[PDB]
Amino acid sequence: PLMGWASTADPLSNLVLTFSTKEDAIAFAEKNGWSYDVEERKVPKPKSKSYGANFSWNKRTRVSTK
Amino acid sequence: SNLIEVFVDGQSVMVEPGTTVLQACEKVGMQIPRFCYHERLSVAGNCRMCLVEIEKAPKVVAACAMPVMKGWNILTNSEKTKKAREGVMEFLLANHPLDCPICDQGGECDLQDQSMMFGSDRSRFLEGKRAVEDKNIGPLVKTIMTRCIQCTRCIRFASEIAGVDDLGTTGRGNDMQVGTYIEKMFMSELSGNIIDICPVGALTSKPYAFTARPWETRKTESIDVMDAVG
Amino acid sequence: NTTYKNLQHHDYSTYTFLDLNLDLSKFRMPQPSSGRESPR
Amino acid sequence: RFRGEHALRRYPSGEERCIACKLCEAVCPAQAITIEAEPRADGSRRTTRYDIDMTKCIY
Amino acid sequence: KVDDAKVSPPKRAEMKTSMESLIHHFKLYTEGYQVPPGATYTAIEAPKGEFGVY
Amino acid sequence: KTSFGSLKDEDRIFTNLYGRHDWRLKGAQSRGDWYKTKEILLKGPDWILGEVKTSGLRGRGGAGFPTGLKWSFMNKPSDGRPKYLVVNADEGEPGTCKDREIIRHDPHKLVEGCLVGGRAMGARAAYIYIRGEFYNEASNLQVAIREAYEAGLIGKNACGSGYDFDVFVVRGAGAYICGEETALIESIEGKQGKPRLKPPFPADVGVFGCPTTVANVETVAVSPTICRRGGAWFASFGRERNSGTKLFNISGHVNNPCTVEEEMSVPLKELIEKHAGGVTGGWDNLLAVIPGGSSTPLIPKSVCETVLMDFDALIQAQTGLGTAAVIVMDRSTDIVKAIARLIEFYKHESCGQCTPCREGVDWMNKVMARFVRGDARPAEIDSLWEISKQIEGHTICALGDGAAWPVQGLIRHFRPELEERMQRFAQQHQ
Amino acid sequence: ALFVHRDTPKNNPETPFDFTPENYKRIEAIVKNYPEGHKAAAVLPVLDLAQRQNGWLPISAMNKVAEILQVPPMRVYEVATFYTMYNRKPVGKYHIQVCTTTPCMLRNSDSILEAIQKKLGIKVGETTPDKLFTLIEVECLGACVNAPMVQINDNYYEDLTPKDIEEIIDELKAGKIPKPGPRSGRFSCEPAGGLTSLTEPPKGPGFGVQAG
Ligand SMILES: Cc1cc2nc3c(=O)[nH]c(=O)nc-3n(C[C@H](O)[C@H](O)[C@H](O)COP(=O)(O)O)c2cc1C
Ligand code: SF4
Ligand code: SF4
Ligand code: SF4
Ligand code: SF4
Ligand code: FES
Ligand code: FES
Repeated sequence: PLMGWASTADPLSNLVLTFSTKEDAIAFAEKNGWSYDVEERKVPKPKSKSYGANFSWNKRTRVSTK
Repeated sequence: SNLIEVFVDGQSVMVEPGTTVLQACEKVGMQIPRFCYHERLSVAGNCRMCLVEIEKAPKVVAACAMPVMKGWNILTNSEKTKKAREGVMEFLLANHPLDCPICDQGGECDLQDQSMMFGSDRSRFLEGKRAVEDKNIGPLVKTIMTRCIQCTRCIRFASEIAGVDDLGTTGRGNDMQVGTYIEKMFMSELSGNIIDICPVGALTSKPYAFTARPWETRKTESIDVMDAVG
Repeated sequence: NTTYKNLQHHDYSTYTFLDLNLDLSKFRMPQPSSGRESPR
Repeated sequence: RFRGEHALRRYPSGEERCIACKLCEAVCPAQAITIEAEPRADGSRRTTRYDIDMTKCIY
Repeated sequence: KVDDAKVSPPKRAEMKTSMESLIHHFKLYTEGYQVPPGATYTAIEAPKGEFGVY
Repeated sequence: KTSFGSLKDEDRIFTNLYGRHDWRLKGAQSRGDWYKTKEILLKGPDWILGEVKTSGLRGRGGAGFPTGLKWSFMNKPSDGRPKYLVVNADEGEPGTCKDREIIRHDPHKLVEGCLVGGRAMGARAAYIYIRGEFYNEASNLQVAIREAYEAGLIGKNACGSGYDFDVFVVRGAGAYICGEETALIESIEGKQGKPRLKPPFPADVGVFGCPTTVANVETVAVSPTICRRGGAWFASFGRERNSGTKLFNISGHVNNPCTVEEEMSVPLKELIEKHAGGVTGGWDNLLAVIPGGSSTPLIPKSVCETVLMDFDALIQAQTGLGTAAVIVMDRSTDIVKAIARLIEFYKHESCGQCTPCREGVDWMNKVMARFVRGDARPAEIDSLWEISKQIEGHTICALGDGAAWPVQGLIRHFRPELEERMQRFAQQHQ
Repeated sequence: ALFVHRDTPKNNPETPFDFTPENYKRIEAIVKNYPEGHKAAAVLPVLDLAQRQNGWLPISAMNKVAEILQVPPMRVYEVATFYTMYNRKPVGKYHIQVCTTTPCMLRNSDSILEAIQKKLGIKVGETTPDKLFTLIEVECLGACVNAPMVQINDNYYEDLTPKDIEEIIDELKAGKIPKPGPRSGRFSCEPAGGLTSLTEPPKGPGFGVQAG
């Protein structure tokens, strides 16, 4: 109220714990007692692109602008 | 059968046929500094930052459109590769203005990150630096086309996934204004996606425009509403 | 023999190219297509 | 080169020299700088709030 | 200073003229210079003794 | 294996250099066209292709590649997509004047060679892309195609064949990049002239997807003489690998600024003093000589006194023998200003796909204008060397390369000249 | 070079523009030359047709072409702003192109512009305060063997001199057509000397062939 800041009564607010495997992640979350939620890793899907696919004859894939 | 060998820096791996160098480098964990490539659009070999030296080659080929022939040996971190990257980065920072404070992508530029981790440090080009007149693309998208590096990404974006075709290249040489000639509002659905397609601070948000800066804000997981897709 | 055998080109007006195109458009193969009327 | 008041400046015959690009809050080791920035109706980028904790300020 | 504009910041005149100097100033003060990983120890003469920083 | 040869008359490729005997299908009939062509077209494409690869044809227009190998690449067995032949009738490269004269005099031989090429590689139709500023001779080519169609001589069943073949003309709109390998192809397609990439070859995907090829007017025009004439008689002139005829065109500071047909090799001083006038003001008056073209570095006097006119000799002189601009310049003029205008030409003609040619030609034009004024320090001229090394090999087409080379020639030969010029401006300011 | 439209009526559609239906027959000839399914290729010939039916083209001409060939208009704007044919800025009747890069400047092209300056009056690049004498300088138009070359609408002029500059300007003020052949003698692209090349007329089909 005096300045217009952001105050909180949350000591565990601004932590982040960087791990390198989900196995030891869940192991540590079980180990130090707190409950936990596990989201899942989503990879970039590999594709099939070519400049020749951009420049087909009859196929409607055509950049038409470059 | 459907497997082609590359020695990415002497490291052998099997690659699906038809794919190109950059997908193999992301298969082995490498990146390549790239601008005009994007993983949802067509491939248009324009950025020239994506170069990489293959052995037994007098030139240095671009790693977007070159198909993977059998048994390569790809030098991602050779000598003239780094020399070419320094050269092309030094070209890119000639016609780009000094708007790093007032821009809207301070921590979230791409020129800045690539110019640190691959670019030179001492500059040249004492006199010049063309200026481009901005447009009003719409009251939802702030537009300063001087920061545009003509990377030709929004055009393929529109011409494929929007289909609208209101953004074209006008001119030649140093003078290539990218935009709409007729001052028509580029307004359709998914037009909000173009301010994240723009890899520099040229096409940006209008209501957000000068309200924050990316390093202070914290990210939070969430799910979309108002639509059945999420 | 120093006589310029051309200057038959001297008479050319503006539309002579397209007029020759229109006069020389027939007896021609039918421009084979494939499927769609357009790339869209 | 003494370090005192933490003053601001303005242009010769002009408005505030500040831009509110938050570099000083980005580098302030005590995190004493607090910046909240809005542009005015004229189009140029400016501020709302610019706070220095002279308590926290290590100078 | 060093002539390394990825670690030491450039001087202010060539900052406000050049582009690369402005980019290096900006990201050098936001993110800071990256450091290769590992551990080191060194110690010098403080007047109290082996001042070690690890 | 002679003394590099010299041309003798009536062994020439074509007559009617200027204004001479005839301009008619009957004129081509008198000068020896559409002669024996039936069984030439009806023998078998392997014979014609072996003949082309036997003759040792050196491709023109600024590429220097052996044409027989490229047309051997054009011998893919045919799929459902048709094959096209493109005739590049564009003249950029200031100094060229070259196939303007061919397409004014003898378009019938162009029709000869393009039907030969279409029968040769299993092609189907020949587009002829002429520069848009060539309207008069384009209409002369139209009159020639009118005559060719009116004789019943091409089209369906050319000269009594079982073969169909049509030729078209597409006018340009004016850009040096229109005369390139593949921005040409998309300029046919209706896109603005902007190239494609080399790893898709033009022999795979071309005009909308047609496996096609492109050739210069001279190579197409000399191709039916290879078929109707003997093997290696064309290769009997000049040197071993590069062997044949070329228009050597000498504009600039000479007497009789003109064109000659000569053989593959000639000594340069004999070329200047014998067959086209000579140097204005004597042989020692000249500042420099630019062979090759505008995509070729300069050559000073002491080099070019003995440097003859051959591809391999000019490559050993670190110059790319392009086409037709094989001229000199006098000591009286500023080659600084000449090269500065050449770089202004490159700025005003380039599309902006690649970042490096755009920014490099930008710096080169501004810095060469500064050197016309002579403002900077010699560290700047070594920096000009630095950017001129960094441009080449980082582009799509060879326009940035042809921008990079004259700066390299100027630095490699005229270093103290620029040193003295900048010293003069230092004394001028101070 | 002002690549933004800046509406300004005498532009700002709908400017009145239309072709004769005879020109529509020309347009069907032009897209009869090209293969079907890729109708969008004839933008450059159709748009040069529009520039010749109306000397400078407005934006309504481009919208008309876009309505004909049913392409998106942005392709037409790209092609129009790209090349060097299409004077989108309005001009007079004639159009004067002094062409010079390297050899023409090497053969005193600037004195030609001095002559056009002190006779025509107005500056280079600018225009006259009437029609039919819009003036620009341009890069290479091929014919380098001759003097700095003057191109007017579909016409070359080669091997000039300042008094023949005055002659061609007087011919333009008289309005009648000159001949596109070069002035100052040597009637073609010629050696100005005495034909060091061929003398005797060629036999043609009679000399050396090989098993036709
Ligand atoms: C920058 C550039 C400029 C070119 N200029 C010309 C030209 O003026 N004339 C031409 O016929 N071809 C030109 N070409 C195309 C090549 O020379 C092409 O190989 C040639 O037309 C046909 O090949 P060949 O004659 O070497 O066998 C150019 C290509 C590029 C990349
Ligand atoms: S506006 Fe942005 S996305 Fe579009 S070409 Fe310019 S830099 Fe690329
Ligand atoms: S786009 Fe990037 S380089 Fe350009 S002003 Fe913005 S932050 Fe700086
Ligand atoms: S926010 Fe801080 S660093 Fe940025 S202009 Fe204002 S006072 Fe300077
Ligand atoms: S080098 Fe320049 S002119 Fe050539 S394709 Fe690249 S951008 Fe275009
Ligand atoms: S990604 Fe290869 S050129 Fe930009
Ligand atoms: S420069 Fe004027 S014709 Fe080539």
